Amino acid sequence: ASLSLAPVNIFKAGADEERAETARLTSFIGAIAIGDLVKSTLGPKGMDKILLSSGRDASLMVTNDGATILKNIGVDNPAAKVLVDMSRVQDDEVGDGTTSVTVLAAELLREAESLIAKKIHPQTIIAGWREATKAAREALLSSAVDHGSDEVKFRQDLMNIAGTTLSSKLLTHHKDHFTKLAVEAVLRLKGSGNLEAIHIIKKLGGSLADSYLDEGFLLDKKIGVNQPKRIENAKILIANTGMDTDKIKIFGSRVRVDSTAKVAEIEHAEKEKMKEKVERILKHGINCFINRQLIYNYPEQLFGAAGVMAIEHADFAGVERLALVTGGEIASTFDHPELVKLGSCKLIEEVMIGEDKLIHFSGVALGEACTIVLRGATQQILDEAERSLHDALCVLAQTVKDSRTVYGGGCSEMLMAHAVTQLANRTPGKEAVAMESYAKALRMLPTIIADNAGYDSADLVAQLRAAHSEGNTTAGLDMREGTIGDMAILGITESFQVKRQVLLSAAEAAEVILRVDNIIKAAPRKR
Amino acid sequence: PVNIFKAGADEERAETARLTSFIGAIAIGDLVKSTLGPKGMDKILLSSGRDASLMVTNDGATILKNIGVDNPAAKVLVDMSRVQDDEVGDGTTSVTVLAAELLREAESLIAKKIHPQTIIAGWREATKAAREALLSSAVDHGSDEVKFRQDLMNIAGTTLSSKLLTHHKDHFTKLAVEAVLRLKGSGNLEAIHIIKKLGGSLADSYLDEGFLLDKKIGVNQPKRIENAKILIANTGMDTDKIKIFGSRVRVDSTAKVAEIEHAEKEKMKEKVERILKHGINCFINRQLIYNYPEQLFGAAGVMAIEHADFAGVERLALVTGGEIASTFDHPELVKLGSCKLIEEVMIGEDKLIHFSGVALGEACTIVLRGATQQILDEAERSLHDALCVLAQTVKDSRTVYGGGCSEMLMAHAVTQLANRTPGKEAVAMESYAKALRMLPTIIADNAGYDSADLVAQLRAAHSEGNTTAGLDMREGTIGDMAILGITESFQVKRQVLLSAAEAAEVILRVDNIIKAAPRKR
Amino acid sequence: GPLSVFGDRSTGETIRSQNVMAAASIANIVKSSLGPVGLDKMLVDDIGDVTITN
Amino acid sequence: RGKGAYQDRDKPAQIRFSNISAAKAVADAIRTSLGPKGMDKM
Amino acid sequence: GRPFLIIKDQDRKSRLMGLEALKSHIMAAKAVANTMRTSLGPNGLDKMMVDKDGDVTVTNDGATILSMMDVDHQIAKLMVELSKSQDDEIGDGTTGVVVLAGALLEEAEQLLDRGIHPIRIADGYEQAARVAIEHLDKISDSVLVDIKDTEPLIQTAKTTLGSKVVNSCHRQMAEIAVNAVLTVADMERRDVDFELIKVEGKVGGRLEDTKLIKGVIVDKDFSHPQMPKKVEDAKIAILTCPFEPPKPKTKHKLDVTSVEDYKALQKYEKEKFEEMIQQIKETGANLAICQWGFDDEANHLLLQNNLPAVRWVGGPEIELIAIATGGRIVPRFSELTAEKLGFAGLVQEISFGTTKDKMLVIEQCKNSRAVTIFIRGGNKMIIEEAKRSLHDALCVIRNLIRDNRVVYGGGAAEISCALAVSQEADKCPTLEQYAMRAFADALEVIPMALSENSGMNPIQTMTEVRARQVKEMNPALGIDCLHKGTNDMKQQHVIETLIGKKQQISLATQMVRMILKIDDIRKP
Repeated sequence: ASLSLAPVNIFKAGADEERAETARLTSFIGAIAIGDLVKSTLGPKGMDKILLSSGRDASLMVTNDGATILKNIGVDNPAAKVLVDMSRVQDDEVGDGTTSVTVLAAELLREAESLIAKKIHPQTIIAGWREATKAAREALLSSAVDHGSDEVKFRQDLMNIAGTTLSSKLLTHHKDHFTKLAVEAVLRLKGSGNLEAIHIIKKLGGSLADSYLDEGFLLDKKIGVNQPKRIENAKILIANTGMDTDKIKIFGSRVRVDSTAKVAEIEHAEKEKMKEKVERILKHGINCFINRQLIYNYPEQLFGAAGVMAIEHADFAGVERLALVTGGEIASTFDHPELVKLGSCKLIEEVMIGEDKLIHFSGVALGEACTIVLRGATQQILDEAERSLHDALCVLAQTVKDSRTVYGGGCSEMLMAHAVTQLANRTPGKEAVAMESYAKALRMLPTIIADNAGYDSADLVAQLRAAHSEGNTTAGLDMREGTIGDMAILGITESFQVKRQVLLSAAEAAEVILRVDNIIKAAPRKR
Repeated sequence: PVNIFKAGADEERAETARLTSFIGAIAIGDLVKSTLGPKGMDKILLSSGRDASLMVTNDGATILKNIGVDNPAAKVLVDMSRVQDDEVGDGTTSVTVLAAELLREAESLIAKKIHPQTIIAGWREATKAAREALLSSAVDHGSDEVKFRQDLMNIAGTTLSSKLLTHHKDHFTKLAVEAVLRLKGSGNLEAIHIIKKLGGSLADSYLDEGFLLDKKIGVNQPKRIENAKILIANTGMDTDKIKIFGSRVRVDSTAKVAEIEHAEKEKMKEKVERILKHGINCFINRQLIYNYPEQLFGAAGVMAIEHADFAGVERLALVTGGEIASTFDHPELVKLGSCKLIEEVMIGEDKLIHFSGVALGEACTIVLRGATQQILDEAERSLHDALCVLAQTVKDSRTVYGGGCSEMLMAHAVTQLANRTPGKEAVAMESYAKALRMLPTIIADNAGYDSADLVAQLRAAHSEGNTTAGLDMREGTIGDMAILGITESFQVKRQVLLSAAEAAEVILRVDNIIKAAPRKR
Repeated sequence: GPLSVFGDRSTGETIRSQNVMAAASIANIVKSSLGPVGLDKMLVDDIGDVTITN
Repeated sequence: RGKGAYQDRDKPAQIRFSNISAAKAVADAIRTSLGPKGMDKM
Repeated sequence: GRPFLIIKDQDRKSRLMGLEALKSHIMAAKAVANTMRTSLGPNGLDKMMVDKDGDVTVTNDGATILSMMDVDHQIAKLMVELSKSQDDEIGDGTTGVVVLAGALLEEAEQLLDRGIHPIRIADGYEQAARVAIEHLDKISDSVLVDIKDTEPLIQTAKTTLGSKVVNSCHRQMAEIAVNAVLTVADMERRDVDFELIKVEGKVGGRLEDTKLIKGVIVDKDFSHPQMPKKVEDAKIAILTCPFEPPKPKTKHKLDVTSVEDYKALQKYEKEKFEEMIQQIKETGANLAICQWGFDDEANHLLLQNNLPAVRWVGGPEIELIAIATGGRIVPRFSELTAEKLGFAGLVQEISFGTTKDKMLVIEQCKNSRAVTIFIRGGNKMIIEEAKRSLHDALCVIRNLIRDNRVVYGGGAAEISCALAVSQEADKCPTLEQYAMRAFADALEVIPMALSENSGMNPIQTMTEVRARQVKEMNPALGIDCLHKGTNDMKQQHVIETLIGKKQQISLATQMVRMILKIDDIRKP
C-alpha cells in the first residue's frame, strides 16, 4: 500500500511529497546533473569551468577541482546537497580526487537507476556492493607498496606525485617549475601539520615562472622612524602585551584630587612606569622585538631612544611562524632577562618588490615555516594557483604521513575491477549481476579519462582489460599520448591511502543515498 | 550572436534537442508498455475541456490519437501509430515500444561520441538480413480448409489476449471467423455492421442469421412478409418535384390551379403505377417520402422503407440480390432483392426490422448488447481491429510465430551477422539485436516473471537451433506454440518491423528542433 | 469527499428544521389576513406602483 | 524465494486505490435511497 | 425568523460533525500511516526530507521525520507528539507504533461502516491491549546480564542496528556502547544520565573509527601554542575564577589620592600575579582547568613555569572534566591544596591532520565516570545519523539495565500476540469479538508490512510462518530478518526490548481510544 494525497490535504502551503518512482527520478536527475556538471572535468586531461555569481560585483574565480564549484552553486534536491557534502568532506580530507569521487558516485547511481529499472531489491545491491568493496579494499591494500627507505627514490616519488596532482589542475602547464620547489616546502615540515605554517604571497603581474619559494622568511608590516633602516644578526623576542594605554586590571579606579599639579606628577609617574617597563623588557638585551599587540607612540619613542628594531602589532599566525623559525618565545613578563630564549636570524632588511615592500629575513635559525611568492597575469590565476597548490601540499603532507602508495590512476582501478570480476565468476545468484554492474561502474572511470583526453575509448579499455587480465599489472594508459605504457617507468605513482579513503567514502555515500524510499518537502518557510 | 527569431520562436541546435525528443519518446513508451501481452491493463483518457468526455482503450492507437504535444518527435510517432493502425490493427503498441527501445539504444550509443551514419548503415543491413531471414521462415497454409481454419483460430485467439474480450475468447474469436467467411473472398471492409446496444452481457451477444434495419416504416406498412420480392429506389417520392425550374404558374383563375393539383396527384399515381408494374412485395427508399405516396403505397399494401443510409443501401444491395434503381420503365432490366421473411424485432429498447433467411449473406451485422457505453466503444474498436487482422490474414495466407519466436529468430540472425561483422556496427547491431530482445522481455514484464532467466533460456534455445521455441504465457515456461497454437500474420509482423525501421531511420537523422512562434489561442 | 464538488450539501433534522424556517416565516407575514376580519398590507413596486391587497 | 522483480512501480496502486476509494465515497453518499422505509433525496 | 448573528462571526465559521468527521479522521490517519510504512523495525529503508531552512536529514528514527514536518491537520500533529513520546521512552519502533495505530484505525473505519458506537471499539481495543501486553510479559525471557558477560548485549545492539545504516560495521558499536554504559552506569540506583557522555562526531574518516574513549575530549588548544604539546600522567586543578586581580561584584570607585598610591597599585598588581603563580605552583598539579580565560601574563609565566593549563572552558565540559578526574571544585586559591587535585592518566593534542581544528583528549589510568564517544563518517548527515542511532542504542541499554528487558522481536511477537488475542477473543459473547478480532488483525499488520519492506512474497510468508509457529509453540519462529532462511529465531536471535513493544502497544491503544471520541469538529 502507498497513498498519502487522495484523502485530504495533510499539508500546508508549499508542502508536498512523492512516494513512487517519481522520487527516485527526481533524485537521479539531480545526481546525473551533478555528474555531468563534474564529469566534464575529471582526469589529468580534465577540463575547467567558470563560476559566476548572481549580481553583487559578479564574483569571478577560476577552478578545476569541483569542491568550490559544489560549494558555490545552489543545489536543490536533497540528494544534490548530500553529494556536495560528500565532496566537501573528501575535499577537507586530502583533495585532488574530489571530482573523482563525485563522478564515481554519480556513475554508480546511473547503473543503480538502470538496475532498479530492472526491478531489483535495493538491499541486495547494498549487500553486494558492501562485500565487493570489502574484497576490493583487501586487494588494493595487498597492492599497496611502502617506500621511504632511502632519499633519492622517495624524493623522486614525491616529485612524481606532485606533478601528477598538477596534471589534474592547470598547474600542469608549468608543473616542473612547481614540482621540485613544492618538494622542498614539504621537507621543511619535519613532522607536523598545520599548512598555515606555510605562507603564500600574491602580487598581480610577474609570471608563473617568476613565482618562487623564498630562501628564508618574509613579513609584511611597517616600521617606525626612530627605528633603524638596516639590521643584521638580530636577536628576537616575541610579545603579546598591552602597551597602548597601560589599562590597569582593576576597573573602578579614578583620580580624586583638586590641584592640576598632582595631575602632572601622576602623568610623569605613568610615563616613568612605562619607561621602567621598557627597561624590564630591554634588560633581556635582545636585538630585535615583536609584540602581538599595538606598539604605542610612547613605547615607540622609548624604543627609538634605545634605537633598536621593534616590530608592531601582528597576528597569531605570524608570531607562531616567527617563533618556529627563530626559536624565541611570546613573552608577556619581563622580570627574567636571562630565563628566556631569543629568536635568531642573520639578516633583516626590506626589499622593494616591484610596487611593494617586503622585508627579507635570511639566515633564520630554523627553516621550518616558509613564504611562497606568487605572481600572475590575472588575480583569478593567483586564486586558482593558491587553491591547487594548497591541494598539492595537502596530498604531499598526507603521503609524508604514510608512505603506502599504489600504481597510477585507473591501473589500480582496473586491477580492482579484475578482482571484482573474478569474484563475479565466484558470485552466484542475483547479487552477481548487481556486483558486476558495480564492476563495470568502476571500469567506467578510465573511459571518462580517455574521453577527457580526446582519444578513442573502447579500444583502449578493451586492450587494457586484456593487458591486466594477463598479469601485466604495471601497464596502463600513457600520460604523454593516447597509447598504453607502464607508468613505473613513465613515473605515475598513486597515493594508496587517499584513494582507498575515496573508495570507502564513495561506497558509503552511494549506499546511504540508495537506501532512500521517500522525499517529503516541508513548507518553503513563507516569507 | 544576434536574436533572429520571433517572440515565441525557439531553436535548440545542441544535444538538448535530442534530449527533449528522447524524454518525450520515453514518456510515450512507458505509457503504452502496460498495454501489451496477455497481461495488459487498460487506461483512461480523461477530458476537461471536451465537456467531460472519457474513453477507455487498450490499443494505444486511440491513446496517441487523443494526446497532443509540443515536442514534434512525439507527434511523429503518433502519426506512425496512425499509419500502423491504418494498415492492419494491433502492433502500434509493439512498434511504438520498439521505437522507444531503439531510441534508448541510440542514447547509449551517442553516449560514446559516434557519428550516427555508422548506426544508420548498420541498421539498414541488419534490417535487410532480418527481413530475409523472416521471409525464409515464413510458414504458409491455406492448402487445406481445416489447417487454414485452425490457423485463423490461433491468430484470433492470440490477438484477443492483447485486449479485454479474452474472457469469452471461445465465444468471440471463432464467431469473428465466420464473419470473414461471409466476405466470400471480397476485399470489402465496409460490409460488417457494428451495433452497440447497452444492457445485457458480452456473452448475450450473437451473430444473427440475416440482416437488420433501424429505420422508421411508412404510415401503413405490413409488419411481416414472406418470400419478399425486394426493390431499392432513390428518387423524389416527396411530391416528386419536376426538377425543371424557371417555369412558373401564371394564370387568371383558380380552376386551372385545381386542375393542376389534380394532374400532379395523377402524375404521382402514374409514377407509383410505373414502379408497381415491375411487381414487388417489398420496397426500399433510401430517403424520405410524402403522405400521398404513402397512401398510394398503402393502397398497394406493400412494404415501403424510408430514409435509409447510402453505405447501408450499398451493403443491402450486395446482400439481398438487388441493386438500387431510379427509373422504372424496365420491369425486365433489373435484378430484384430476395429474402425469406422480413419481420419485427425489439432489441434493447430500440426497434429493428429483421431479415431472416436472406438469399445471400455477404455483409455482416454484429450486435453488441454490452453493459456500458465505454465498454461497448472499446469492444467495437477491438472487433474492428480483429476483423481487420482476419481480413489481412485471409488476404495473404503466409503466417509467422509469435511469443518472441520469430523475434528471437531475427535476434539470433542479427547476432550471428554482427559476430561476422567488424567495426562498431557489429556491437551496435548486437545492441540492435539486444534492442529486439527487449520486446519479448517487456511482455514477460507484463507477466512479471523471472526475466533474465527466460531471456537466457530463449537465447540458448535459438542458438541450439530450436526454431519453434517460444514463451508459455499460461504458466511462465518455455514451449512450442505448434503444440500451443500461437500463430500470427506474416504481413503484420513484417510491416511492423519495416515501419519501425524506417521510423528509426527518420528520427535518428535529426539535428535541430525549431518550434515556430505560436500564432495565438 | 463524496464527489459532489462545485456545490453545497446539507442533511439532518437541521435542514428539516430549516425546512420549517422559511415555511413558518411566510406564515407571519400573512398573519393578519384571516377569514372574516383582517387587515390589509401595503406593497410598493420598484417602479413605485401603489397597491393594496387583503 | 530469491531476489527478483522488486515491483518498483506502485503508481498504479495509487490510481487504483484512489478510484476505489472514490467509489466507496459515492456509494456511501446515496446509501439512504432505497427501502420500503427508505428515505429520498431532493 | 431571519437568520441573525448568534455566534461571533459566523461568516468565516466552519463546522463538521457526525460520521463524516470520523471519515475525515480515518482518511487522514490512514494516509499518514501509509506514508510512514517503509522503515519497519529490523529491516527497512530511510526517508529523506528537507525542512523550511533547507537542511537535509534522513533516518528511520521516525520521530525526527514527523517532528520536522510542517503538517496541516491536527491528528497528524497528535501523531508527531505520540512519536516523540515513544522515542523519548524507548527509541525503537518510532514507526512501528504509528503503523500499528494506523492499522487499528483501519479496523475502526471498517467496523464503523457497520454501524456501531465508537465506545464499543475503544473498549475492545483496551481489552485486547490488556491481553496482548499480559501475554507479551508471559513470553519474554529474563536475561542474566553481569559485568563480565557482554555477548547477549552485543547481539542485542547488533540486531537493534538493523535497518539503521550503522549496521555497516554492526559489531564494534555494540562493544563500545556496552563498555560506555558499564563505565558510566550508577548500578545501585540503576541510573544512567546521558548528560555524562559527550556524544561527538567529526566528518571524514570511516565508520570503523567509531570508538569509545574512556575519558574526556576537549576542543581548545594551548594558551601558548609554542608550549610543549603532550603530557603523560598528570595532576589537574579546576579553578572557577580567572587570573585577573580580585575585583568585587559591587560597583567600586578606588580613589588614587597620591602618586605613591599609583606605585602601590602598580606593584600590587604584579605582586598578586606572581602570588597566584606561586600558589598554583606549590600545589604541584600539572594542569589547571579554568572557565573564564585570563591574561597573557599568566600565559608567559606558565611558559616559564612549564605548567599546562587551558581557558574559556565551558560549564558542562568543566563539570565533566571534574567528574572524570575524581577531584573536587576549587573556586579560588584559598581552597587550593594538593588534596582535592585530580590525577590525569594522559593528555595529548591532536589536530586531525589536514584540519585546522585543535582538540585535547584526556584518557585516565585510574577509574573514570564520564566517557566520550567520537564519530567519523561521510558528512554531517552521516554524523547526525550515527549520533541519533547510538543515542537510541544507549536508551536501549539503559532500559536493559534490568533483566527480562528482552523478548524475541523481528515481528514474531506480533504473531504470538495476535494468536493470543484471537484465542481469548473467540471465547467471548458478541458485540466484542469484532473489535478484538480487529485488534488481532492490527497485530499481524506488522509482519505483513515487514515482509513487504523486505520485498518477500508477503501473504504466503505470513501463512507459512504462522502455521509453523502454531503447530509447535515457541516465541522464536519469526519471518526472515536476515532473509537467509532459518526462520527459527533461536538461531538468528533478534534480541530487542520488551518494554519498547509494550509501550508501543499501550501508546497506540490509548491514542486510538482517544481519537475515536472526537466526533464533532469546529474550524474557522
